[PDB]
Amino acid sequence: GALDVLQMKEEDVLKFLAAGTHLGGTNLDFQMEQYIYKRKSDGIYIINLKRTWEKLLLAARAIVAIENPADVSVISSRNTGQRAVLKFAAATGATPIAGRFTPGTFTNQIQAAFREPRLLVVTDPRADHQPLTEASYVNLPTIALCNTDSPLRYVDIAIPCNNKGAHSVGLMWWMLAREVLRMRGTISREHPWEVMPDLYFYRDPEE
Amino acid sequence: MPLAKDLLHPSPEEEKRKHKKKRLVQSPNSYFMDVKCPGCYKITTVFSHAQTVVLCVGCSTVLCQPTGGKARLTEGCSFRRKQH
Amino acid sequence: GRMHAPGKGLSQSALPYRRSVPTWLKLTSDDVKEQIYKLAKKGLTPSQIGVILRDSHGVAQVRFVTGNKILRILKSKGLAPDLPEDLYHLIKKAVAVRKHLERNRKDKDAKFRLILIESRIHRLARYYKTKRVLPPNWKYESSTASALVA
Amino acid sequence: VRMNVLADALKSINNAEKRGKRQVLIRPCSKVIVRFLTVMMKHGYIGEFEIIDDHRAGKIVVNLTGRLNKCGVISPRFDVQLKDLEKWQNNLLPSRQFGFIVLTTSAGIMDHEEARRKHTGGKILGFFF
Amino acid sequence: SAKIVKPNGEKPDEFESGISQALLELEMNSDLKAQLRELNITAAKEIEVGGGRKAIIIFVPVPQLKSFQKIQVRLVRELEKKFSGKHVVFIAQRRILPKPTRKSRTKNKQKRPRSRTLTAVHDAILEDLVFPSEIVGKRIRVKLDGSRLIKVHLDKAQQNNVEHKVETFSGVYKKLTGKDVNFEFPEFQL
Amino acid sequence: MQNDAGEFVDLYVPRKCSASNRIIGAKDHASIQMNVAEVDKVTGRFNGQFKTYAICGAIRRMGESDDSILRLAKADGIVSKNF
RNA sequence: GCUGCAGUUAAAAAGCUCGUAGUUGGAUCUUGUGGAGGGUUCCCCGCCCCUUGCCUCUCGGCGCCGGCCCGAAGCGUUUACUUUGAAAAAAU
Ligand SMILES: [Mg+2]
Ligand SMILES: [Mg+2]
Ligand SMILES: [Mg+2]
Ligand SMILES: [Mg+2]
Ligand SMILES: [Mg+2]
Ligand SMILES: [Mg+2]
Ligand SMILES: [Mg+2]
Ligand SMILES: [Mg+2]
Repeated sequence: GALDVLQMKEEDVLKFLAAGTHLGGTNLDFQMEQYIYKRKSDGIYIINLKRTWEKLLLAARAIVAIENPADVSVISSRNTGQRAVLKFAAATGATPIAGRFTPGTFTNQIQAAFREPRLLVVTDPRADHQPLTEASYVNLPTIALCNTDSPLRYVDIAIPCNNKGAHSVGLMWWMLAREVLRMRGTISREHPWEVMPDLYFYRDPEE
Repeated sequence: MPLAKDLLHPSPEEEKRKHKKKRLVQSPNSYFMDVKCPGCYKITTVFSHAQTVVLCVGCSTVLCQPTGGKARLTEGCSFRRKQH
Repeated sequence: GRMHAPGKGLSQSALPYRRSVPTWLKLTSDDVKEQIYKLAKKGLTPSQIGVILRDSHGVAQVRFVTGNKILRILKSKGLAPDLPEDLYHLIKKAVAVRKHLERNRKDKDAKFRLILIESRIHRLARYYKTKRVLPPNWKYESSTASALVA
Repeated sequence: VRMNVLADALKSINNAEKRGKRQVLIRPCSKVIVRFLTVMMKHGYIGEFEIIDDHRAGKIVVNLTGRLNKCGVISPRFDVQLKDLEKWQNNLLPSRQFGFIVLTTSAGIMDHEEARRKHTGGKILGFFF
Repeated sequence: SAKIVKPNGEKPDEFESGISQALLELEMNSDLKAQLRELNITAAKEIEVGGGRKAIIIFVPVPQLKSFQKIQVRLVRELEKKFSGKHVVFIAQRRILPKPTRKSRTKNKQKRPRSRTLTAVHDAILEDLVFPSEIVGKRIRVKLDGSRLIKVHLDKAQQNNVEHKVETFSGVYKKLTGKDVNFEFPEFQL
Repeated sequence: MQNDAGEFVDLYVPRKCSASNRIIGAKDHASIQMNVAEVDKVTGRFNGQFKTYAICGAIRRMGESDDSILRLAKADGIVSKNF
């Protein structure tokens, strides 16, 4: 937003640079060109943070406008985003899908997995292409976290970030939960949040 | 292809990336420069893409060499781009 | 789109929009004209005069300093050659090719390129005769053409 | 070569409308292009336009609405004489309620609806609908 | 001198001769003579401005023009502090001729050279109106009611000399020709 | 669409896309009606009124609805400037 | 197949290039308002230079208080184009 209550604070830029979310890929595509600051001395692109923040608050403003919280289905297929989507759906009452997608869940009126969402959030356009291709049949908008080499086909609100590393992905889902819960009422601003981002990170099997 | 690009007010740097003619209004990439021989002393004015051999007067009896592009000065010190 | 070649490139020059003289200038209109006459006396074609003036002196385009183009300047004093150098250089090249052709007759690529050069010569003489620059009884014949160059 | 300047000005406008572009650049500019654009803009098929002036023929930048459906040229400039006009606007135009034929008459470059209002034939240039 | 220095200008003129005699006066003094040699003029006029000011035009005979331009700074400041509260602009007085085909019936006179065309003189006027600024770009926006709007783009050097005068350029032009002009200093020098 | 008497003789008036001004047909199962929320300008909380945007299937298929919504929002104070 | 067809694989682009006729050919050379017909700028009379328009006189009918003046003579370099008049048997 244009305001000052919605502006990025110094405590969040440290969370960003600590998770590494500013660090892009090696290849750029001509649709993500407005989100890049400059290519490093070695071949890697820096993502502009102020632009990440504005696209993240636009996604939150798109999610808050849906009345029933339970038709904002969230999807992750890679192993890094499963815990994050499960915790995001818990914190704000969406319906998560981790693992395989079982094509036809959006367009098949027999299956027991058939639902009719009203939004669609997704971790990675290039790894969860089946939900996008199916959303392209039932008038279904889409929000997506994009790496610097993400194809922006059928996505409607791309959020630029490092999409590869587990810490980055969990931090982005945590911040998306923070800002929907903030502007819906609920956990009012001028307080830190009870949950720490590490509840949202990938497990990466332990000792 | 952002589908809403602005053609009338281009970038101050992306309009110097283009060809000399494909830009909005044509402009040459060449320039004129003051050159100093360190020997005799004048102010010879030389074209950047010379393609000729230049002498000062007598003295060094060379001041530039022609190439396939910008001419190179032998040891002509202090060369200044002239302006508009 | 090359006339007699299958290539196509844009290597032309591009003179600027500010058509005024450059605020600095070591010369003035009639000093340029004398500098032109001097080089014209030594046997330089207008193109050579313009390059020499561009490379060692401040004059980027004579026409912006003196009003007239170089050939009109050379004419208003009676110094232009009898035939323009566009045709002169082509006749010189055709004579050069025909000498080699007379030396070794097993060269067929030289035959082809000579045909193309002469096509250019004819297409240019046909236009120079329309503007009354050449007499209407002018004719490119190989022998008298070798005579013309000298 | 570029035998016809208006033809490629109109085809480059029309190739960009099919693509959703907000603006086009067309070059070279010409007297007849500016008049045809003014006729097409008076009705509301295009927005404002700007002329970029080099010291040569120049370039135009046009602001495209999404209202234009097709504009085009008639390749030889045929003579049209106020009785052929009905048989012309029954081939080129998509209906009788919209779409215009542009022709040059001795009173300027105008449309057919004004040509009959001023009792003048002329030469056909093109159409837009 | 001061009574014949408006030839083909109907020399007895209150305001024109008023500018004249004072101009020729501070010319005739021995202050600075190496700058001028009592050059002719032909006309002058004071014109109003939308901003509520006064601007006087100096119609120079065109073969003089280059020699006026060689100064153009001492003369303007002197005549300005003499007529303080106004603005001073110089124009070289050129001739428009009717279209040879049809704006006036032909009688087989001559070819009507290009310099005497309407557009050529209308451009040379704008060249002379803003001399120290050396026009570097032009643009024309045709708006949604049929009227046009010209934009001139001048250097970012010689700025502080013209933008205080830049308001009166619009008035001078809209009074001479009839077009709406704007003046800009572009995005950046490129 | 009216007639000379004045009434409106039409089944319905189809909506038009907000990025390309082309109407959205009746069998375009790729067009959306994205709806974004408005905040209360002081505490940054949702309050009723919201904005709505339609995007056609074609320009959504060429990967351009992303940088089109960004422009429809920035033009309209949801983002003000300086994206 | 002018409106209006075809020539990668169904029938079909000369092996390739030059070239006279033929067909085609880049940009550029005057604009607001007073009254007036259609709106509240814009599209017959005339003003920033011209706006049928310069003239050279002459005889014929026209002003006015021997004198004063505009219409009448050339015509706007020409064409194509376009609008309008004239002149084109009936029968069908
Ligand atoms: Mg080419
Ligand atoms: Mg070359
Ligand atoms: Mg060349
Ligand atoms: Mg067939
Ligand atoms: Mg076969
Ligand atoms: Mg076959
Ligand atoms: Mg072949
Ligand atoms: Mg032409």
